[PDB]
Order: sequence, then structure tokens, then C-alpha cells
Amino acid sequence: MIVPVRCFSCGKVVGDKWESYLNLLQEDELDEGTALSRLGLKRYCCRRMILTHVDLIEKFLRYNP
Amino acid sequence: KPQRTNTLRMKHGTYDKLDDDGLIAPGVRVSGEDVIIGKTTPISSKRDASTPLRSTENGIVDQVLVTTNQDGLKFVKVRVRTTKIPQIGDKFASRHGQKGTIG
Amino acid sequence: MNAPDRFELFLLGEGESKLKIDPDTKAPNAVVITFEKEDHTLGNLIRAELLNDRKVLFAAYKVEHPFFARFKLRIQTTEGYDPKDALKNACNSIINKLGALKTNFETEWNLQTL
Amino acid sequence: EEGPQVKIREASKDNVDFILSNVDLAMANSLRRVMIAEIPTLAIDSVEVETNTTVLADEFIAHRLGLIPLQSMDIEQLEYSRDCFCEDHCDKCSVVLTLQAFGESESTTNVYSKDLVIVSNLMGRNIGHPIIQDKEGNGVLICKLRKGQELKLTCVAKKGIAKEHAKWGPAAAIEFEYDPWNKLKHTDYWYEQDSAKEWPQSKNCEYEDPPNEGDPFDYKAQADTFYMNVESVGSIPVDQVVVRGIDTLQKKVASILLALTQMDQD
Amino acid sequence: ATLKYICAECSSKLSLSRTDAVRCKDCGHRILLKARTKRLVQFEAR
Ligand SMILES: [Zn+2]
Ligand SMILES: [Zn+2]
Ligand SMILES: [Zn+2]
Repeated sequence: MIVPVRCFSCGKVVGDKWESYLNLLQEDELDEGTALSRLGLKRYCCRRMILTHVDLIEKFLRYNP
Repeated sequence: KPQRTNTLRMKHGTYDKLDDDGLIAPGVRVSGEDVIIGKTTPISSKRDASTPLRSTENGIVDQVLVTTNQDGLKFVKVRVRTTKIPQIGDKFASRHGQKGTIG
Repeated sequence: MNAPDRFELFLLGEGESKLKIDPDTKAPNAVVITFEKEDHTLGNLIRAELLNDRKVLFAAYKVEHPFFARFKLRIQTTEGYDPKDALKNACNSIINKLGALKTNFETEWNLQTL
Repeated sequence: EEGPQVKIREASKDNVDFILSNVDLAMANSLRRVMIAEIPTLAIDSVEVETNTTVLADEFIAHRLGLIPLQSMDIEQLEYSRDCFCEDHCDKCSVVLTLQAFGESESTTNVYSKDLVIVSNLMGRNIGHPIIQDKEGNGVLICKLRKGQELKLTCVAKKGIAKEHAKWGPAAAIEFEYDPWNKLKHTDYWYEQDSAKEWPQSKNCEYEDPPNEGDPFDYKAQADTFYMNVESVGSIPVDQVVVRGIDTLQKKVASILLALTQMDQD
Repeated sequence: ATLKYICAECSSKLSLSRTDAVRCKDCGHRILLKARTKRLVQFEAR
């Protein structure tokens, strides 16, 4: 759906880092590997959080009601 | 909403949750064997035929939907939402034909 | 539904004490204590403090089931040494060791810039 | 100061990478556990959903809310609802947040912990402020609204332990290690050809002397010197996690010494 | 000023009694959602 707030495994607040990651990607034309390390997500447990995430909400906000 | 007259034939689940149109409106938490689609039938005054929530189940109403068929029959569709939290017993499989439960 | 309320882990429901003290029968000068709503956090601590104490002959603890929050603690102390006093003593021994750490830390924390 | 001795390597608002030294593994762990487990903290624990035409379901939303870390500096100055003599919640035991958001623009209205507003009197204690650690003041991304979708919520932050629900956890990861050079032989290193050549050396091999190949296994050498590193989630300043860790542990044993005392009398 | 039934597609807050069939204003969408409750659902944030 949307970013989990916290990395499941440990509980890093991860859900404050999704737009910024999407930026680190699009506007700063970075790759996810480098980008995720910049958001501070250093242990794969928290990386898999953002990197694995599927933002289906942006498809849900496409239907009318 | 049925409240017993001459047949009293109802179910143990509470009707305290159905609106006066006989339908839980969205939002309302439903559990036990709570009645969801409060329906009634005069047979040849009040023989309750109604869909109570499934015994083991308990949720919150997501969408009640009232329709018309081709024979024009009144349709009701109740979506009842439940969040399911991995407990002991729940079954999980990796992608290589080995499932296993939470111990 | 069967899931016991998570508070039951650190919170004593009724009739339960923190400590039940049982006089180990199998051996002399030994006691079994049941901590309710504790776990390894405390267990492994108290035990390895209890174990340093030299007039303690035996210290062990076990949580017999992961489901329940409680654990048993057995201390066998020398003749004329009360295990309750050994506990008290090993308990104090901890409180003092943590005071040190609390200090040492807040201390070494202040010297840090950031 | 005789006994357990901290030796901080980094310190930040987020981290405390330190080195406990002269302690039993027991204790070093016990604290490690307390931090992950039992440091009290404030966190949305009840949501009253007024309006939600958003795409997410209420309890979904509700869940995340609870996961948004809140200010817990002055959490001791708050009572657990359960002990507070009120009835449910009151300013003594509870902060009361609000989230009102309407998809106003035809663009996608994002919703954030920033949009959470304390609607109860805090009585001056730093508490319940949605922790915002991000570089654009938004904080956690609660929901996304399309134009015409509303979200009206009343949250209630109550005081809880991570043991009750890992949402009340002030720690994030807690790195923790001892014996970087496997000198207590506490592990038997798995290997295809070479124990040494296959396992990458730890962070903390630098902070410690590599054993001499000629030596006898030091049998008497117990485990002291534990290279920890507490990461904070934001609800409480790191330095304070480690403290309340050492603090709450202190309270525990204290809760027991009082029981061995009040075990007598009547 | 109160709503009993929303309608499926136009979202136009209807609200009709018996013998009204099952239609909406302009959008005779014979579907109609049942609109929420005001009885404020409370939630565990766990
Ligand atoms: Zn993680
Ligand atoms: Zn209160
Ligand atoms: Zn319509």
C-alpha cells in the first residue's frame, strides 16, 4: 500500500523516507543501492523495507470514490 | 430490523448492530455471530432468514451495497473487513514448496 | 482471541506476587524462587551475580515456557548463609553496578559533542 | 568509578555507539534487552476514526499512527492509563492528537505526522509531539489523499513498553558484540578452507589485540568489554535510551529488593 | 444534512425509503453504497 512507517525487523522509522527516496531516484538520478545508503538505511533489514516496497496506493488514488 | 412477532424464529447473534433498513452501515464493528443482513420472510409473520457473520470470524463492515438484479430482485452485498495478524498456527511458505506454521 | 493480553508480560494480574519463595527439598540450604512477570532480562542477570558471590554454592534459573512471563531461580548457599540474603546481596550488587554505569555513562555522554 | 565503564565512540541525536567494559555479559545483555524491551515511551494507542474516505482502511491507518514515534522526553511525568485514577484517559496519563486532512488540491494530498496536532493540555511536559526527523518537516507519511477524500482522526498517545507492543520501542537496532577476536573461543568458526580467511573481521577487531598464536587458550578469561551501539527511533534522545535502560533495570531489581523486604511484615 | 446511502459512481448523497426502487439522481446507477456510520469506530493502534 504505502511505506511501512517502520522497518519490520528493527523499527527504524522508514516511512518518513519514501518521497525523499523517490527523489534520490528521479530528480537526483541515483540508483537505489546508493540512494538507500544515503537515507541512512544501512542494515539490509531496513533496506529491504524501502527497496522492496510497492506503492500501490498511487494506483488506488486513481479510482474515483 | 426484526424484533419477534408470532414465529420469533431468529438467531442467537445480536441485531443491536443492524440499522432500521436491516443492514449494518459501514464502520460498525461486527463479531460473534452478529447479524449482518437482517432479513425476514412471511411464510404460508416473521420467519427470520438472515445472514449472520460467520462463527469463527469477527471484523468491521467495509461496504454494504444494495442493488437490483435483471429480475429486479433486491440485492445486498456486505463486505466485512478484518485485519489478520500472523499468529501461532498461521501458515507461511517460502517460494520452494515448503510451508510451515508459526510455532 | 486465545492470545493473552500483552500487558500480562510485565504486569502482575491478581493474586500473583513478584516472588514466590520455595524451600528446595532436594538439597540443604537451597531455595527456589519464582519471579512472576519477569524474564531472562532479570533471570540471567541475578543468576550471574548470584554466581559471583562465593558463599553461594548453586545458582540457576530457567523459564520453563516461552508462553508465560515468569521464571524460577534456584540458589544453594553455604550452611548459615541465607539465600534470601544472598539474593538481597546479589540484588544490591547489581543496583550498585548499574549506578556506576548510569554515572560513568551520563559522565562520558556529556564529554561527547553531538 | 569502579565497576561497569562506558567509553563512547560516536554520539549523535540518533546513535550512541559505545563500549561497555568491566561488566558480566549478563548485565551487558540485560541492559541490551531493557532497551529493546522495557524503556517506557509515548505512542498513539487508540484512534477514533471520524471520517476516512482515504484509500486505506481505518485499522491500517490506525496501525501506522501508532507507529509514528512521539515525544517521550518527559514520559516519567506521565502515568500509564492503567494506574492513573481517571477513567480512560486524561491529561495526566494521555496526550490526545488530531489528524484532519482533506484532499484539497487535484494533486495528491500527502498526510504526515506533522499534520498531527495535540488537542490536550500538555501541562509543559515535552511529550506527544510527532517526532519529525526528516529534512522537510513532514515526518512519517501517514496517508495519501486524492482530491475529495477526507481523513478525520482522534489519536490517543498512551505510555507503553515495547514489550507490550514493539511500537513503544525507543530503540531501533541495538548493535552488540564482544570478543571480536574469537579469544574466548565462544564460537567455532564455520569454514570451507580457512576460518581466518573467510570471515570478515569485525568493526571492533581494531579496538582489541589479536591473540598470539603461541598462547594457551586463556580459560579463565571471562567476557567483559561489549561493543554496543544504541540507535534511537526519535521518541527519546539516544543518550536517554541508554540511561533509562540502565535506569529501568535499576528499578526492576529495586522492585524485587522491595518484594524480599515486604515479603515479611503482614 | 444527514445521508443514508451514497451512490456507487457519482458519490451524490442520496437517501431514499421503500418503493423508491434502487436508483440515483441523473446517474440511475442501480447500485448505491450504504454510507458510513456516525457512531465513531474506535481502534487499537496495535
Ligand atoms: Zn531494520
Ligand atoms: Zn488519566
Ligand atoms: Zn448517481
